[PDB]
Amino acid sequence: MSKIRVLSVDDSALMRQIMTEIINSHSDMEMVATAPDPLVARDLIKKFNPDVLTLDVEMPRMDGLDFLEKLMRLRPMPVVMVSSLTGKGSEVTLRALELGAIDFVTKPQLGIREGMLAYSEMIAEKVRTAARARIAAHKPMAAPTTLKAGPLLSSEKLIAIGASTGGTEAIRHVLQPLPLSSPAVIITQHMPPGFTRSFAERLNKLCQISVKEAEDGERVLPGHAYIAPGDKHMELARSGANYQIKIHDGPPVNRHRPSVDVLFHSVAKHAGRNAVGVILTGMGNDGAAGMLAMYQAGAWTIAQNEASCVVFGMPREAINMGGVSEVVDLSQVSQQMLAKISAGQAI
Repeated sequence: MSKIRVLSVDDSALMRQIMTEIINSHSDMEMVATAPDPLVARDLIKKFNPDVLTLDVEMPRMDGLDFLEKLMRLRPMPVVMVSSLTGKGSEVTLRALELGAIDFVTKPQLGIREGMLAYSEMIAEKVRTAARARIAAHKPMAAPTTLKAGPLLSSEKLIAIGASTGGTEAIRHVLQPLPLSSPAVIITQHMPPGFTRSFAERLNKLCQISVKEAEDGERVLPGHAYIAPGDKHMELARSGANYQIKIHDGPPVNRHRPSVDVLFHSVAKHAGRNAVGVILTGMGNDGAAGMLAMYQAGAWTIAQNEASCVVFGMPREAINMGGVSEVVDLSQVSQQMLAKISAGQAI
């Protein structure tokens, strides 16, 4: 029944109990133990061989970054982060992700300013995703230099991208190598609000291209990557004869807001044959239908291969719909999307 064994690490007693209560309230999981710090966690992980580790990083002394840093280095396993939306919460939470956490759950200090059940189902599904996750896709890997040269394409050229679980790391590998002369890239990463901005700001540092959180009405131009905001949907629009970002609060699609379908459908519509689409690591089918539509309007579509994905769900679905032109290794995606958008069409 409750085959998933979890070890949570929280300095707070009440927090350590809340986590066990909610974990044990589901039939497919159980709390094997809890640890107050990265030292005791090391000990009880060795003893209980748990499947999933939940890491609350907001603890003073030696925090979860240097243990998590060594946990994944010397014999890794599935780790699900716990956050405090707030400012450092993100930076640290993205650090952990860039370090190896599979995913994260949010709870502003307490299950405060938010509701317990929704929180328990969030915890529940994240632990499932982490329990089946392809931990080997997170093997340390130099992102490519790969593509790094070239001149400006027609402004009709665009690259649209969707991702979820593990996307934060995947996205970096697709964007980092791009040159400042690259076509616009519009991206929907299933992420909570606020986190999306911090994410955008971390990429912006690591990349040559500019990376920012998309905003309603703004122009879509080369040398830029546009990250959709959490709890809002993002799509491509057109004013006159130029693209522009469009942000809206429509209902979640595929029970997601921002949704990759919502975005891909608008691209099929306004960019058509002048786009390239890439579906990356994630769970569920968000992006599959919207991607077929891109393929139908004329776009060359790319899906991340299974051995590259922490979660093959999303790419898989897109592929099984016949909406994909080719499956690429994550380490070739940047060079392939850039080479696809750069051949013809302006003419």
